[PDB]
Amino acid sequence: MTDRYSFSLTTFSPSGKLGQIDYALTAVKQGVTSLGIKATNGVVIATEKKSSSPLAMSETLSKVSLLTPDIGAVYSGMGPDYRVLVDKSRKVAHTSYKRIYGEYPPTKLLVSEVAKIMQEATQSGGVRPFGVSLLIAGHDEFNGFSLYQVDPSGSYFPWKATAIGKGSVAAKTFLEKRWNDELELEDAIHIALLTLKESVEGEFNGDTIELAIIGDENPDLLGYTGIPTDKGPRFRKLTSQEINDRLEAL
Amino acid sequence: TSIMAVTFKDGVILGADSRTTTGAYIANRVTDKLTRVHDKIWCCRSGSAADTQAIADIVQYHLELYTSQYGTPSTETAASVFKELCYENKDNLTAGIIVAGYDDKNKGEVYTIPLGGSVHKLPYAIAGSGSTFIYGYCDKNFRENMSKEETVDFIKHSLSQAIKWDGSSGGVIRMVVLTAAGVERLIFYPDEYEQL
Amino acid sequence: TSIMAVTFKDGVILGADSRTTTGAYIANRVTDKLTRVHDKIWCCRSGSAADTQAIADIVQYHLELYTSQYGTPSTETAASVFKELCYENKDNLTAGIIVAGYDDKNKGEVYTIPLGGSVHKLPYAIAGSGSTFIYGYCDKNFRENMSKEETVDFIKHSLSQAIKWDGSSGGVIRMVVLTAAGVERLIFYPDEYEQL
Amino acid sequence: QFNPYGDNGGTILGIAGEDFAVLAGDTRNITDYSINSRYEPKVFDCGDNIVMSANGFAADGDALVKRFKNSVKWYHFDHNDKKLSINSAARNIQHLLYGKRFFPYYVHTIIAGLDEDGKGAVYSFDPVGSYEREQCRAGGAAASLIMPFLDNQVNFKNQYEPGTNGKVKKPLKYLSVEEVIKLVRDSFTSATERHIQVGDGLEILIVTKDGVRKEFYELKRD
Amino acid sequence: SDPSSINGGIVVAMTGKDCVAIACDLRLGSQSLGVSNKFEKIFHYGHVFLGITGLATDVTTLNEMFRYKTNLYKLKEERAIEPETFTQLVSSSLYERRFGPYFVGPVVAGINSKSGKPFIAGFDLIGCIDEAKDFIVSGTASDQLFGMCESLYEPNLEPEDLFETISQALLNAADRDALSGWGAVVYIIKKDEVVKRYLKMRQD
Amino acid sequence: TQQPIVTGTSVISMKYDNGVIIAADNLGSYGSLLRFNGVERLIPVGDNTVVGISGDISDMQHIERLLKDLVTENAYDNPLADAEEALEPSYIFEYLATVMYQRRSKMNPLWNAIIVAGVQSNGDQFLRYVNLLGVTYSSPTLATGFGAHMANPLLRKVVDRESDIPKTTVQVAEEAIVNAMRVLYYRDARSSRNFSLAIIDKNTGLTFKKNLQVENMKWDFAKDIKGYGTQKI
Amino acid sequence: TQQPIVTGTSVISMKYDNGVIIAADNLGSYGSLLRFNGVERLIPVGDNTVVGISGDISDMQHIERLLKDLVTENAYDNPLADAEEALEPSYIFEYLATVMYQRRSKMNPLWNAIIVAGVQSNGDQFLRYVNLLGVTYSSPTLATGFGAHMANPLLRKVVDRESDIPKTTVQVAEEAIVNAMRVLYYRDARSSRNFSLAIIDKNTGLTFKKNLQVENMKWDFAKDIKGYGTQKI
Amino acid sequence: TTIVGVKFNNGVVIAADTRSTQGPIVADKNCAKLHRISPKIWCAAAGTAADTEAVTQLIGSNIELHSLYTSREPRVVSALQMLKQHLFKYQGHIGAYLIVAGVDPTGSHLFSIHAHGSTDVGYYLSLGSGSLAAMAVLESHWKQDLTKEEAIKLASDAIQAGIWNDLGSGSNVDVCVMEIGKDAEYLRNYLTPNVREEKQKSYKFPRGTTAVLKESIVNICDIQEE
Ligand SMILES: *C[C@@](C)(O)[C@](*)(O)[C@H](Cc1ccccc1)NC(=O)[C@H](Cc1ccc(OC)cc1)NC(=O)[C@H](C)NC(=O)CN1CCOCC1
Ligand SMILES: *C[C@@](C)(O)[C@](*)(O)[C@H](Cc1ccccc1)NC(=O)[C@H](Cc1ccc(OC)cc1)NC(=O)[C@H](C)NC(=O)CN1CCOCC1
Ligand SMILES: *C[C@@](C)(O)[C@](*)(O)[C@H](Cc1ccccc1)NC(=O)[C@H](Cc1ccc(OC)cc1)NC(=O)[C@H](C)NC(=O)CN1CCOCC1
Ligand SMILES: [Mg+2]
Ligand SMILES: [Mg+2]
Ligand SMILES: [Mg+2]
Ligand SMILES: [Mg+2]
Repeated sequence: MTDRYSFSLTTFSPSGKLGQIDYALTAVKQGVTSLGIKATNGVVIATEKKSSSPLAMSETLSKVSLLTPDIGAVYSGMGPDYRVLVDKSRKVAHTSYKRIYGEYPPTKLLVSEVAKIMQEATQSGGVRPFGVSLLIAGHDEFNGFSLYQVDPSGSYFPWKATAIGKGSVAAKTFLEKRWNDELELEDAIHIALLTLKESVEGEFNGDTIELAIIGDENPDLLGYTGIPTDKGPRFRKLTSQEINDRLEAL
Repeated sequence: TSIMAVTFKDGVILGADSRTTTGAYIANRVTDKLTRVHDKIWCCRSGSAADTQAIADIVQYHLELYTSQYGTPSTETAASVFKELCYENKDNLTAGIIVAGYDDKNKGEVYTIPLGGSVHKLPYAIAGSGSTFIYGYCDKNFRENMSKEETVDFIKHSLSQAIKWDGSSGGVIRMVVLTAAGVERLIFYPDEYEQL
Repeated sequence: TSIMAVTFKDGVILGADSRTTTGAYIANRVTDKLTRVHDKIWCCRSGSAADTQAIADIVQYHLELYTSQYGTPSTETAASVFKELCYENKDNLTAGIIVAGYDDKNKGEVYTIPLGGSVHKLPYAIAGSGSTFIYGYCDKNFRENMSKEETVDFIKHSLSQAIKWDGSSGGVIRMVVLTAAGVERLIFYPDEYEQL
Repeated sequence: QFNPYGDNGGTILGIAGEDFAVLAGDTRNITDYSINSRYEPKVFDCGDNIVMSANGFAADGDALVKRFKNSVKWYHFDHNDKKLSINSAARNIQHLLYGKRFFPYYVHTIIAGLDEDGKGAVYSFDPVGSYEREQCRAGGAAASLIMPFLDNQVNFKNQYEPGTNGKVKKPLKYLSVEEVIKLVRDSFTSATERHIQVGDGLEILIVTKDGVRKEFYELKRD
Repeated sequence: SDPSSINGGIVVAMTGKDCVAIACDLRLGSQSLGVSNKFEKIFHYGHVFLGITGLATDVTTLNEMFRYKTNLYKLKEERAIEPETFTQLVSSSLYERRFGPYFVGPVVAGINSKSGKPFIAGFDLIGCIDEAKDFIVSGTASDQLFGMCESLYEPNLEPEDLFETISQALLNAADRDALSGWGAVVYIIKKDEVVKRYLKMRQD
Repeated sequence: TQQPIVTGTSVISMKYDNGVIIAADNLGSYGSLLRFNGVERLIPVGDNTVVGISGDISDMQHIERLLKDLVTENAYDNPLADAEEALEPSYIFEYLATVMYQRRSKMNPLWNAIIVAGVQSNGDQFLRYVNLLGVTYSSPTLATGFGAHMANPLLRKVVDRESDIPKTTVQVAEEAIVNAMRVLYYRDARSSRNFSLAIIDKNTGLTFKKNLQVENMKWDFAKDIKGYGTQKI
Repeated sequence: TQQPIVTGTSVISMKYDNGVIIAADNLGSYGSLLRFNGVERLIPVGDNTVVGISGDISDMQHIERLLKDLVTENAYDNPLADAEEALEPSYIFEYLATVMYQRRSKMNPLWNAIIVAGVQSNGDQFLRYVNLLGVTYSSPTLATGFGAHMANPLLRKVVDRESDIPKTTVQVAEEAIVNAMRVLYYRDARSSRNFSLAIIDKNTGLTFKKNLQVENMKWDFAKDIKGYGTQKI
Repeated sequence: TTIVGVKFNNGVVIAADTRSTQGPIVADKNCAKLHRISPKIWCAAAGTAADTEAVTQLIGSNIELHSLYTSREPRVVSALQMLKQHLFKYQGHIGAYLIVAGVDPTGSHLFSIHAHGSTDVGYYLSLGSGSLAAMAVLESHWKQDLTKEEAIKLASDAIQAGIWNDLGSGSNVDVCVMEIGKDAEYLRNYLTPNVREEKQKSYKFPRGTTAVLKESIVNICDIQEE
């Protein structure tokens, strides 16, 4: 009844490869396409809701997750691994930051903490790496808007725009042509919707697409009034209706 | 101790248990806690045995001297003399005394003098460690103008219960009946009062 | 506090006053001291409000987990879980708890768990600061196999007297009736119970 | 155990000018966190152009004042209606207080009036009768808040003449009665803000050669 | 025995117009014995100023602790900690020693470098924040400082006026306290210059 | 030095336009035991003064006798004992204050808090407090014990300062007093429902009301309160 | 470290020619309150041992459960559990003595005094005492609490030394025990009239008598005793 | 401190004074004793100031994480359960006395909790040194079926009784209103009945009044280039 696996399951092979990390990245390649695009006044992150049965209520499976009121994440790869990472990322944002400084962490630092957790799964005893790549979009007062990719190794990189999963090579190329440093958020949403149609086989509507933004403060989503300096979450999940409205001018 | 005095139609009755304790040891199981300070003025004693004796002996002396000079003292007067002693020596005494007496004018009267040396005129009174357990019982079952046989039963049932629940009370139940007829001493043994 | 639980022909009834004290200040005058630990297992709480809550919450948790695994727990089982907590943590707790429940097999049962964490199965039980004043009354007036209306009256009269004499008891009298019929919550206001 | 002392709060303040003196006190009386009264006077005309306050435990304060008033009455009877000078009052009050050296009057006492040259006088006492003449004193609960302000604004402590590097002190001046009442009113407003036992009202007794005058001002009631 | 009055000392901070001031005395003693005349109680981490009164070993220890924490903050965040954030960090750090506390009265002062807003805060020894618009006081002459500040202070003072006001508050409070004084320092803080002045005061 | 044994709780009082009102419940507690249920703690002296007493009842009964003897002694060789040389509230108060402070100064206090309410010769309202320490004070409202904490806030909403006294009628003042007594019955664990109330008016004299009860009590909301938190039934 | 709350008073016992007798009243006191009136403090273990327990009742109930579990555990993988490998009085005692001393050594005693009475396999009488300190001793008579002061002197008049045991019958021993229980009811303020008695005989086995009462009490001389000294009537 | 909670028709209202004390000295004249646990769960705090701030911040943090984990809006009974278990564990040494209130999918709620971990339910509650002054007002003026406007009035009146009659309480009245179906409205300094009067005099000193021994420029910047 004891955990006797106190040795690494990820090790270097003669060629210098860390096989389990490579194999984790292969699981990420098999995963559904997700992407993120940074605009001047916002960030958009998006993915396909590949439903497993049509009897499934795909509304109940949230691929795009709030981590803090100004930070959001989406993934490609193994969904269960993502779900527990989201739980831990939310928690570490409180324990390692908000409970110390009284404010939510900046994006790069929360990314840094998630990266750490993923690196530990790559070296600690008796575990495999996480089989996901994350795209984390966020805003903070001194850095502005940002977009980060996090891989199974624990490595993270900041992006102007990118994509991960199945059709990422094609989607990255599509984004190289359309991205410029003067994009307004609506233009980034429009590009995100165009890029994502290439990677989707079947139905393409607000019920099969999950899309969220980091944009302006939403005081109507806060839940209370009376504190001037609390202006609301910058994270907003677009509704089915809001997505469909933007698909008619497409 | 469990002590009570109850006024009724023809006068007043005093009742007491007979237990004296020395910690958990029963020093005397047939104690007489009802003591005469005048022909028809009696008191029930609770608290320190030494203190209440010393007080009662002084009161008996004061009232015998009152009698020689001014005639028969009232029950209120007897209570006033107990109070003076208990109040002025409150730092040094542990005495809870009930004073009961019969005049022809005032009929039966009951005064209770608790620890601090305040006086309280009442239709009936209860005191001693065992009295806590019968406040409910006595309040529910007391009426004014009871008969002698009713009052004897009220006290017998009340002290029965005090004795049942209080380890510092026990033995026999003694009573003193005070009417125009005179002074009647009653006793009730455990085999009568326990089975009630 | 004044609390009691009384078994009768059709089941068991729990009763309590509604006063919570903070020294001489009444923090809550409409307190609910009767708490459900299972559908037909209830308890009366006396002593520390924090301690008895913490205990009752743990017991409720233990019995909900018992239910999931082994079906409906007996009243004896519920009392055993209270006892374990009270006994093992006797140095750190001030809790006097009465446990009452209804089975179809065992009918109404009452267990009392005083300060030390001993258990005592009884036909009826009383506890809390105010219970001292009604030992005499309750012993004289309790019979087995009373009707529901008789038991409601016995408790109403008993807690009436506890409330009258104890400053730490007061407010409304709450009762919980536990029979095969189900669970009935009763309340009795001062203007009814004082004039008894 | 019985504790024969209590603390009734409040604060008092004496300032002396050239030809006047003031003695001020708040009118609040407290025990623990309760207000007993919003207007219970604490500063008294004692006769012979002497004002007195004994702040702290109000029962001891009232007893002391009562005894000094009586002292003045008997001074008249025994010395042919002679006026009790402020220096003589001070010494008499020392003997009243030191009489209870081993069961003290729990108060801080201030008296004010005019000396025998017509100059303003403030004398100030500890609970067992040590005393000093001063230009300036606060006593009671908010004394620690008020005294340093008075050191600064009455005796010009730590103030230098501008541009003298730091080698010429601000020179001492007597203050006018109007300037003193301003410092008193500000002193008490400041103390009321920060001390829970100070508030409700301010009563100032002003002593000149013409006698004893009173002024009253509201203070915050929270 | 009482750790908050073994060593002595005071700190006061005030806001003016587009400026803050923070001042302290220089004494360190062992009860009646004055030991050092140079024991400063004000430290800075970038542009955020921290005054600490109370037990001197804890004053030193907390300075070293906040130097440590703000150095790491700066490395990870790539910017200097602001006063509002540092105030929260002081509070967190004091409260984590809730049942074995540092015997101190910290005071934060500074100007938010983004918003330009002057900021002061005070704390009790277990981290309760007192964020005041006017002034903050701490130490053995805190009663005396409260009295001086409450009467002398007025809002929107210019740096060179605020200097006179805070210095007179400190000097006169210190003179009515046996365990405070022996020198004083006053920092006047504007958005991008900070003047530090040692006051001439009575040496008893 | 002693400790109080049998005790009385709050005495509450206020001034109104033409007089003073004072009230106190009829209980003598013995620790947590509500021992004696017919104790009068308002004691009239002449037809112009009522002394309301809280704290130790044995010491109250001593004070009662001091006052009774004061009336007897004031009548001696005094043909104006029922007129210009009758006892005043201020005379009775100063006597009690003198005694209280003497007794505290010998470390043997009378363990009481006392309010002397009345009307002087000239029609002035008198209301002053004294306790076991000899501390004395006056105010438009006065209350002892729990009364200080709960009655004063209510009574001060009616008479908050000296200028409010002529604006306050005997009907308004009595209603405030009667309401305050209900609040104390709700909230003071050593209080009772039964109480006495006395009005000393400059026109109508002394009215002394015995056997009042607290009435019109809100208990009805109690039936909706269940458990201490999560318990629904 | 604690303090005992609900308590049981004396347990008394003696040896006679063929066995042992032990008795204890049925009371659970709560200080001076005689709170619980049907408490069994004699606890049989098998058909050869009775453990009599005084002191804290919550700790008694814990010991009761330890003994019940000891019987269960001795039956495990033991085909001779009802014969040669049945629990003996000496085994039960040593177990309890071990526990009592361990508990006192951790400063958390079981607040009890215990007498283990029984008959061994070979017919030997067993009678031994242990308490909260782990102190143990044996004697022809043993008693706890008040029993030590009042019962032992009476029981020792019957069995004063080892050589008196074969001379003492079960009738004589039971009479001495029953008399001792009356004396304790006369004189111990935390005793009751109702008690239980158990005899463990080498021939007739375990006899357990419940609901005994103290009877044939002399109270009659009480009517002649008047006052405390000089009072004649 | 004086803190109160009052239940009304469609919600609950809580109020507090704004004084904090250190001995007999007023440390802060305008503290915020209304602590947000979640957007619609607020509590009023009395007792040891640091303890009340720490306990509400911790439970608020854990309530936020629980709300995210469950995809549900937080309930008042969860805030209450976490507060009671935390406070009970520390055996009264964490001296927080809180009135806990809010709205959630189950309805509107009002609780009190003591430092030792006991909780109460009520239609009206008060805590702190001014709780007796406040409870006198609540016991005299409360009725069932109160409107929002009547409840704000009653709650602020109850705080005012504390402000005027209790030396532990003063300055201003803060309110938070939690109504079913609506955002919680936090009314910071709802009443301001204690503004300090104009001072008689300005104490602004002549420049140069204070004697200086030394000056210097303090380097606040990073290490410079070139
Ligand atoms: C309930 C009971 C039985 O205690 C009742 O109050 C008794 C009244 C009584 C007894 C005999 C004659 C008349 C009246 N009281 C006693 O039995 C007292 C109990 C008691 C002892 C001591 C104190 O001290 C404040 C109060 C009550 N028993 C005695 O007084 C016995 C004879 N003496 C002692 O126990 C010796 N005491 C012990 C305590 O220190 C003083 C000396
Ligand atoms: C008779 C009465 C009213 O006391 C009865 O036993 C109450 C039972 C009750 C109350 C509310 C809900 C459920 C059950 N008990 C109380 O009202 C208790 C009395 C009590 C306090 C403390 C101790 O400590 C050993 C025992 C009994 N009241 C409280 O617990 C109140 C809410 N809390 C306090 O008074 C704070 N205490 C003070 C003492 O130190 C611990 C913290
Ligand atoms: C009316 C009052 C002032 O008591 C009310 O309860 C305040 C509530 C409050 C809540 C949140 C923020 C600010 C204020 N409480 C205070 O102001 C407390 C009062 C208090 C002092 C001391 C103790 O001691 C057991 C309890 C309550 N004030 C403080 O907590 C101040 C800021 N700090 C200290 O006094 C130092 N502390 C005291 C407790 O022990 C640790 C050191
Ligand atoms: Mg009651
Ligand atoms: Mg004030
Ligand atoms: Mg100095
Ligand atoms: Mg010096």
